[PDB]
Amino acid sequence: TEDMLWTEKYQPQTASELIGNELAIKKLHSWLKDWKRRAELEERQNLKGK
Amino acid sequence: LSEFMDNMSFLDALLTDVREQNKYGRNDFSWTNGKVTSGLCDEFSLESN
Amino acid sequence: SLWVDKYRPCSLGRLDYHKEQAAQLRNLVQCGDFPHLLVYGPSGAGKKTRIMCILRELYGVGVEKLRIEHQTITTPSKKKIEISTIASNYHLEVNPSDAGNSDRVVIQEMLKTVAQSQQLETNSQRDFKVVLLTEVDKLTKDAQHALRRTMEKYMSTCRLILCCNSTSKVIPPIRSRCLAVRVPAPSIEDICHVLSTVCKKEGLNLPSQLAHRLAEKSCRNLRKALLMCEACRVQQYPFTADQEIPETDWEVYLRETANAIVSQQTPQRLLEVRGRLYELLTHCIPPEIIMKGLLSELLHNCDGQLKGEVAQMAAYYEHRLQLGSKAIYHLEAFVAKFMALYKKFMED
Amino acid sequence: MFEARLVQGSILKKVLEALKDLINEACWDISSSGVNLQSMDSSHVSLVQLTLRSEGFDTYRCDRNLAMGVNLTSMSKILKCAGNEDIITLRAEDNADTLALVFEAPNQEKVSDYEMKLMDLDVEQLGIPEQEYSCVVKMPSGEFARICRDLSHIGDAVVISCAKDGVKFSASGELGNGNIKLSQTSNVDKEEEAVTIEMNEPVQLTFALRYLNFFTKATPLSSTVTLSMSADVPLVVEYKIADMGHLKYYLAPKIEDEEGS
Amino acid sequence: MFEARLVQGSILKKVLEALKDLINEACWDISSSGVNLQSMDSSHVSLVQLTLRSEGFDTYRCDRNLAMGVNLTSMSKILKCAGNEDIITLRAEDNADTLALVFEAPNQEKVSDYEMKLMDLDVEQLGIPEQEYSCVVKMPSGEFARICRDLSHIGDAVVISCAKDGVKFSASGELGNGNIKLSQTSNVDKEEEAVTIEMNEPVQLTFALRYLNFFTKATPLSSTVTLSMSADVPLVVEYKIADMGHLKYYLAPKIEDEEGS
Amino acid sequence: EEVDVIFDEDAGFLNAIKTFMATTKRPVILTTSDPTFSLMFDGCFEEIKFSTPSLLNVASYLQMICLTENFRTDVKDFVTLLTANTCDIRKSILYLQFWIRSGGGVLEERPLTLLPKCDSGCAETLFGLKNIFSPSEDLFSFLKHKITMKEEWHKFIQLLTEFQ
Amino acid sequence: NASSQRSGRQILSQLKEATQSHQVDKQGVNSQKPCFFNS
Amino acid sequence: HYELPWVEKYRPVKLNEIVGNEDTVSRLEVFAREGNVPNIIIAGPPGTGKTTSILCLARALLGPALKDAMLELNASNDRGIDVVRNKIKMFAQQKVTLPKGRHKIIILDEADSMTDGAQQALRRTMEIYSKTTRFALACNASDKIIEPIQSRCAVLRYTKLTDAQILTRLMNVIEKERVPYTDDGLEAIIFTAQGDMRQALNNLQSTFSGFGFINSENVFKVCDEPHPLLVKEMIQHCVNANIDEAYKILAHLWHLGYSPEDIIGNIFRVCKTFQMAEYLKLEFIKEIGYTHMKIAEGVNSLLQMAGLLARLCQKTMAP
Amino acid sequence: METSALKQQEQPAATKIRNLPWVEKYRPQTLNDLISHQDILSTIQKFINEDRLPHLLLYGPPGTGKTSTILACAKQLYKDKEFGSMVLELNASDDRGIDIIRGPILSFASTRTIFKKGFKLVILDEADAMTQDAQNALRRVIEKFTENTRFCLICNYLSKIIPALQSRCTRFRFGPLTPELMVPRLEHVVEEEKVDISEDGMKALVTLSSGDMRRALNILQSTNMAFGKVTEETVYTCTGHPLKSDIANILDWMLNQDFTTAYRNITELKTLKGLALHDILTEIHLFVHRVDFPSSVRIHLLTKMADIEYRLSVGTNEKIQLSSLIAAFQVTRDLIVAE
Ligand SMILES: Nc1ncnc2c1ncn2[C@@H]1O[C@H](COP(=O)(O)OP(=O)(O)OP(O)(O)=S)[C@@H](O)[C@H]1O
Ligand SMILES: Nc1ncnc2c1ncn2[C@@H]1O[C@H](COP(=O)(O)OP(=O)(O)OP(O)(O)=S)[C@@H](O)[C@H]1O
Ligand SMILES: Nc1ncnc2c1ncn2[C@@H]1O[C@H](COP(=O)(O)OP(=O)(O)O)[C@@H](O)[C@H]1O
Ligand SMILES: [Mg+2]
Ligand SMILES: [Mg+2]
Repeated sequence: TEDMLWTEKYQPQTASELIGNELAIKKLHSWLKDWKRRAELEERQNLKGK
Repeated sequence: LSEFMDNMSFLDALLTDVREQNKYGRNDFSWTNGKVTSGLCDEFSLESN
Repeated sequence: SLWVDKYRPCSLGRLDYHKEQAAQLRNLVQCGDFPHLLVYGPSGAGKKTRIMCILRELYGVGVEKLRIEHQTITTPSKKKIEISTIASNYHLEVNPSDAGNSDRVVIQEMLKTVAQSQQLETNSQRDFKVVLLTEVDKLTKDAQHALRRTMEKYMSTCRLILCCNSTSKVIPPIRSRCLAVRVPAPSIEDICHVLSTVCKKEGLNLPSQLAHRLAEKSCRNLRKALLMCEACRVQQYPFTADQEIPETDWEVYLRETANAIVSQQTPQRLLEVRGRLYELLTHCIPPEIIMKGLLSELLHNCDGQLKGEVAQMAAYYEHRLQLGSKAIYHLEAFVAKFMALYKKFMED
Repeated sequence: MFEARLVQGSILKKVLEALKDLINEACWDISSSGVNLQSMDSSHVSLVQLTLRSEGFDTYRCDRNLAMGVNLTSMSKILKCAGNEDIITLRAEDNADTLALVFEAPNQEKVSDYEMKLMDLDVEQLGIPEQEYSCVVKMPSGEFARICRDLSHIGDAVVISCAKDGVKFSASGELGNGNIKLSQTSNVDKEEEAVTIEMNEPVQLTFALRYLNFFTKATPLSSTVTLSMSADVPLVVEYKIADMGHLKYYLAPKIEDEEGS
Repeated sequence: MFEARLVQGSILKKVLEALKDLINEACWDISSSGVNLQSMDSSHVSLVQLTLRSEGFDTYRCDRNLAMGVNLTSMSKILKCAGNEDIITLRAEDNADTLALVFEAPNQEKVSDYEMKLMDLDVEQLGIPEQEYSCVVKMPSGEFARICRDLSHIGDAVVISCAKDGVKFSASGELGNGNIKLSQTSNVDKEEEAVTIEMNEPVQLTFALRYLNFFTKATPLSSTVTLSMSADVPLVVEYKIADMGHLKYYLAPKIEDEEGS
Repeated sequence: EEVDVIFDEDAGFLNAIKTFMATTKRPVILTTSDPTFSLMFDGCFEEIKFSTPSLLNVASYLQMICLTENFRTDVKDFVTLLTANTCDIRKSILYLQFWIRSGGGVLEERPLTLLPKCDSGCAETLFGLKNIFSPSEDLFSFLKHKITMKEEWHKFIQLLTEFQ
Repeated sequence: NASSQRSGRQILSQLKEATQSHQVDKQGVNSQKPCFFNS
Repeated sequence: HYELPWVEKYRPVKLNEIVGNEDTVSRLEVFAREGNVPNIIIAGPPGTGKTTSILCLARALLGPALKDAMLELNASNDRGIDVVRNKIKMFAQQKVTLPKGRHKIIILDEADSMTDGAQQALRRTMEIYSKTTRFALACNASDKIIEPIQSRCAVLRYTKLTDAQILTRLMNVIEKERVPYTDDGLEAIIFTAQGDMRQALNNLQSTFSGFGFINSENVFKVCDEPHPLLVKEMIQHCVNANIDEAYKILAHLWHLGYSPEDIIGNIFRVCKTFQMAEYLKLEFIKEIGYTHMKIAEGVNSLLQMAGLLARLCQKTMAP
Repeated sequence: METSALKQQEQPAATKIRNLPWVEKYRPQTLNDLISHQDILSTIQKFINEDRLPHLLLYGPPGTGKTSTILACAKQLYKDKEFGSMVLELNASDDRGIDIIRGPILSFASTRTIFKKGFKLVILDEADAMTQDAQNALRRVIEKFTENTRFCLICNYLSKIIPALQSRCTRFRFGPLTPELMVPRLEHVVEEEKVDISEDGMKALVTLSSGDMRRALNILQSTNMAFGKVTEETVYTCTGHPLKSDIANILDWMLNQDFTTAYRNITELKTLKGLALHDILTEIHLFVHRVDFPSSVRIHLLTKMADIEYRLSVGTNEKIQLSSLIAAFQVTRDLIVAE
């Protein structure tokens, strides 16, 4: 009855579900946090301009 | 045990192996290279194996 | 920058030993049409520094700067191989033995690019670029045939320098067209001279007894002597005549391996000796060096009639090691046959 | 069962020539109300909203709301053979893997039954809802494309700044500076050439030109165009065809790395 | 001793560009009635036959039958620098292995001359009996190239059928099956040609794209084409050139197998 | 994804991604498995290296995966599978899916407190050794006993040549 | 990815505006994966 | 009217008609009965039933939808870099209405012949479109398939067919073809096909067409290997340390025109099942392997084979 | 492309006033003319005449009559009015990679006949030169078009063909001829050409050619124009083969006198006759089984000589290997004689 592979059935949707390499996923998650912060700062600056 | 492992050295040295060992790098436990990436070109090998 | 390369001579006049050979190489350079060189001799003899002196005599001071470049060559079996390379404006240095049986995939191609550069680069100094070939004794039969055809094809284009330790594996065709430069190991007094000169240039003084002990422990290896002198400098600020020269760690590990082989002859001890040899192999120690060290440390405990049989067995299994691929089989096969023979000798 | 009969397919050929390089795939969201084509480009910065009324066809029939995704390059392949005076039929089964297009040549009997496999989109209609735009500008199409041509000769980033008199186009390039202004030409003979401004508050944005080239490659489809621009919303470029539907085109403005004080 | 006087360089230009990559060599055999050229593709799937009458040349004169075989790489390279409107002459010896092509002056100031070698091949007379064909149609030439380009750019093999309505071209490619039907009453206005049939029994076959497109490469030789098909007798496309003489192509259909259970 | 894979049709891809590198305002990720590319590519990028994960952690993760699918397994079989697959998580997950949805390995009972029957034997069928042996035959039980009859001699030969 | 045609002018002219500009659809169905290609 | 080959005439149509590799065939059977098969790579020797198993699996999974939901690409097709990037990718993105648990199948037969760049492009397009499409690869040497392709699939292993299974299928074909036979001809057909079912069927059909009866002399007349009776007699002479008679047989084989390669191959194949002691068999196999390596390196003369017989004689004559 | 005008020009090519093409003088035209492999040509006729011709794999040592045989079958099956349209003869001489399989062969096999309806045939010469993946494509082409076209693969060594290609075809080995039946043909050509050969020269011709007709004609013709008469010394000197007297004297030196004198004599003879150690080893090995040795002596000599021949292959010093060859006899047979 199932129709997808287990690699995408049990695909980690949240970064904490990655097994091992916790320093690497910590660095990547942190770096994307600064990039999302910069995107939100750009949006805030755009709305403050107008 | 010594006779068996002499026979195994006989097999490793004096018999043909299926996959040609140290084909692109040298033997095991080497530091100089070992980063043999696979092929990246669409032309065929045209080898005489 | 240790003492081995900080005080490496740069010209043929600053060499301390083989001075007649240095003058002969200078006269070779001054003729203007020096041939392919086949430099050979033991390790630590001084082949590389003499080749560097030859290169500095040929071209200007610009060979003293070096740069590392990586070359990715496509194999005819369509699997690209990337190798490192030390080079300069005037010379190239390569070690194609790192490419396994694809060493010819370097040899037929790499020097060709240099030949391409010889029709691309123009300097009006000399009509060739020197290609240095390190560990040419480790090439295969077809690699050496490729090298032969390569020096035939680009004779007037580039010159070849082949540095090796043994000319046994190289083919007689590759020797029939290269001038042979045999660099023997320096004597004990020569190593003492070099050690005293290197210590004086650093500002220290070492006694003649310590220098003689270092030269005797080096086994006529100048580089090993310099490294051991630097280690003795690290251990003690002044050089005393009774200062203990520190020993090589893998050498003493091989010595305890030989003692464990001699002490008990059991399958359990055979397994621990196999584990020790695996530990040495994982340290990138070459298996031929391990076999030579094992034979050197096992012949002390042997008896006179046993010595010839043990040496012949070690040579047999080292030839098997050369023929095969997984060297632990031949190493431990020699080991186990030695324990069997030694046990049979000790029961009678 | 979906069945549509474009009485004339010159406008279909010219709109696929307008959208031949921008969007990767085209979806049909086909209902009883009409035919919807909401397509997002490969860069996901622009959007195309092509809407065809049911009365704009000869016969239009749709039993159930359906959606198909085909690719643009195959549509470029089929529609090269389309003439300018010809009848075009679009046919689809109720639950089909394929879409048919019947091209009836002006000969007595020369039929091109051109069939094309669907390509299985996982994306539905995606667009902003109706919201009141501060600046609404009616302005001709040919001189829009002419302005885009000269400014694309000038530079690679424009500032669009609405004003009381019109809307100013500014650009700074390495060749020079290109600035153009728009004035009211409402007191003119043709209503297409007439320019009227319904601007409410002054906004300004930074845009990309090649996008304006695909924007304005839809030139001869409509006489005049309507620009809707407000605060922090995509530019809406609106072409209303006569009793034959209308198309909206959406630009997302370039981001600005604003510096603090 | 063979001499031929080709009236227009366009005829030899288009004949050489027709057989450009279909064939490996050309072996012309001369006769009192005219000159002939029959040979076959290196893949042994297509036959090219070409007959030129004596009266078509201005001065055609021969002594005895002789066949000359030239590889067409050299002669195509030579003939690519020939005038379209110019008048050409061909001359060969009785036993020498060199053939001379002399092009007259295109600028009325430089007569061009060139020579090719000769290589002998096993080219025997493929004596096909001309069986009565069950499907003979007449159809425009440029239209045939257009339709073959439309079909061959989607799929790999073109299915050609000849039913009671007329001819039918189909291609079930990986993109989607394209299909155009032509009829008896369908007469085009581009060349003012009407599709007519002389068919007895309907036959349906399938062919490769490349050889059919190479057949279409000989478009401007005639205003009309006769297509000839039968249940066994293979695909024939034939061009009846102005005056007399004709160009004749045989293509072998692919083998079609029934699907398994 | 897979920046080290450069074809002749991908003309100037390295120059294009360098032009991307210079003139971007949004984050860019490069994913590769060739270790040389980080030395070959020129430009400023933050290096992130995924080391090989611990065998016990991925073994317990696959134990979780099989436990959710109502399958009970031992950690030793998973350790063998991951050692054979050199700790490839995707390859292990895919082979586990194939082997579970086929009906598991063999019905054997093992009492562990540390209950349905356990399902050891995944690494045996991973190498295709179940295609040679009867399903009542263990590999080590086959190796320990002496071999006399021709058929299991052929079984031994087939085992060794499949591993050779 | 390597499964699609990525030549330099192709990826430039079709993906610079993703980095240099905003997204037209900011709300709704956004966290998807459009794999860039041009058949 | 046309004579179909018995290889194709008696091809299995159902997955339960496939002998050998019972575990993997049964797993494929339950996947065909259930559905949701993952991406698989079937590796093994030729003639063992990999293409047949994949075709029967796809047939059972699809049925009437096999005509449009299946894309097969063998080594006779292009399967280039542009083919992988275009044709396979549009078939992967193609919409096909299928029952639940059924996916489109992309069979890539002879994935060894697939170019490395084609596989490198195949990686991601096999990974992402797995919700609607599946990949079934078949190969002989799995080492020729690059590592990410093996990582994105499930590797299934096929082995050589046991002579019992080849005998059962041979009896199945014989009892549906009115083939007169004897036991020695069956042993000869099984010997001439070492673990191959295609070679067994082809040799059976060739012997039936050439002579009409299945005995050993007919099989070895139509197949023309060095006769296993001669090689067995030579090995028996070497066991008794009779260099003269063993060399007489070897020189007779050499003057019959047999190459060194098939002579040493038949020597190994006969010696594998020869009835002698284990130590003598081990020394014989070691010396045969050394001589076979010497033949493969390039030195292949009667001196090499005479030196082997002699190294085989001195194995027994000396302790 | 091309590579066909040379053969067509070569077939009626002779000076016809001075040249003597002895090999091309006596060629069979049909299967009733090639008096060799009667079982093979009979079963080929039995396959063709009843419309059950399978895929054929013709192999064997070269010069045994394979290409002309299949040319005779192709000409007797298909008339000249339809021969080129439905018989496609290619080889590995025209190789640009593997394109020939997906090009001419795949196009030819996948289409029907043009003029006369029937089955087509592909001749493929030196098929062992193909790569493994080219054969993997060819077997698929053969498998899916087996009803329309049949294939005939002519190779030299069967070991270079993949097992599936061998599985699709029935194999025919063209072995060397029993040296006896070759003699009638040699008496025929000497009676035609009026030459002087003794029986010993006949023995030399049948032992040098190893069942090859063309090489026998070449050697006989060359020795005839060189000397005008053929005895064993005359053919062996023109051939440059180790003479039986020289090998017998080498064996006598290695059996009779000491190490140094035999070594010097053998080195002198090798430099004198241009003799290599490989051919010395071959002829001495042939001499070993015709000389009455004990079984242990024969085993020792064969093992040692095989080891020396292996050592010569890797490129060692030929002088030291010659000393080892002398040593192999000095170990056993000299002290057996002196006992
Ligand atoms: N296990 C089997 N059971 C029954 N018949 C078989 C079996 N294996 C092979 N055959 C027969 O042999 C023919 C060829 O089998 P294939 O499946 O084509 O071999 P293969 O596994 O594809 O190996 P290749 O193609 O050389 S890599 C089939 O059509 C069957 O008639
Ligand atoms: N048994 C034979 N008796 C007489 N002449 C023979 C015999 N075998 C070959 N020939 C001659 O060899 C010629 C060519 O035969 P081919 O079939 O071409 O030989 P082949 O076995 O195919 O090996 P090739 O062609 O050299 S690779 C014939 O025309 C004969 O003159
Ligand atoms: N004439 C010399 N004077 C001083 N030091 C030397 C002299 N010759 C060699 N050396 C030292 O000995 C070492 C020799 O190493 P190298 O040139 O690599 O020889 P090899 O290649 O034989 O190992 C160098 O490190 C160098 O510093
Ligand atoms: Mg198969
Ligand atoms: Mg031949």
